[PDB]
Amino acid sequence: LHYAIKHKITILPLRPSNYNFKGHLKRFGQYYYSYGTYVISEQRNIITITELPLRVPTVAYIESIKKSSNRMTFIEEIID
DNA sequence: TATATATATATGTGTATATATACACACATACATATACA
Repeated sequence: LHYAIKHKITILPLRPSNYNFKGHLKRFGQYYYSYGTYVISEQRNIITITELPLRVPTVAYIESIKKSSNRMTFIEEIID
């Protein structure tokens, strides 16, 4: 690590903090992405969202999904 | 001109809340302006 400080290279990893976060993180190319968790059931046409991505407010997400009429043509009722 | 309304203001010490602007940038939503056509 002293050699790496002298010559500006990396040895030890440095990952993002997933503490208190129940989705999952993936490194694609030059950036990380954060993923939330759904749960599907075709017997009732229900998807159950159980996790949002990092630092996403809940009511802002729900009001953002209601303004896209491209998505409103496929869903009927949304309950928190 | 008279007897009679019903709404209206201001004082101190209290109880509750509202709203405009700057600054950067990744991201989302709305056309619309053409360009092959058709």
